[PDB]
Amino acid sequence: DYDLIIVAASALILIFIIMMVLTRAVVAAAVIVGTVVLSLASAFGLSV
Amino acid sequence: LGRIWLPVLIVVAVAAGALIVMNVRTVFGSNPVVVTEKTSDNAEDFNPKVVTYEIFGSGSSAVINYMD
Repeated sequence: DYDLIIVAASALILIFIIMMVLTRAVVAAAVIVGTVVLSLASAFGLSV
Repeated sequence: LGRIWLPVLIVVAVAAGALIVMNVRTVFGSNPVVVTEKTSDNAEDFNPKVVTYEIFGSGSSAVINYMD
C-alpha cells in the first residue's frame, strides 16, 4: 500500500515536470496528466 | 518572470515529492515488538497483624503441631 502511494506520487510529479519543461506550458501538462490518470482508472476496472 | 517561473516550480514540485517520500517511507514498519505494562504493589511491612500461640499445662513437656 505505502509503495503504491509513493510510486504514484513520485511518477506523477516527475512526468508533470518533464511535460512542463518540454511543452513550455502548465495547462497542457496538467491536461496530459489528468487524462492519463482517468485512463489508468479505466484500465484498472477492465483488468479487474 | 518569463525565465524564473520554471525553475521555481520545479524546485517546489521536487520538495513536495521529497516530503511525501520522507513521510510514507518511514510510516512502514515501526512495530516489531509488544511490551506489556507493569503494575506491581508496594511490598512493605507496616502494622503487620501479630498472632501468638500459647500452650501451658500441669505437665512437663508436650508435642505441638501448628499451622504457620
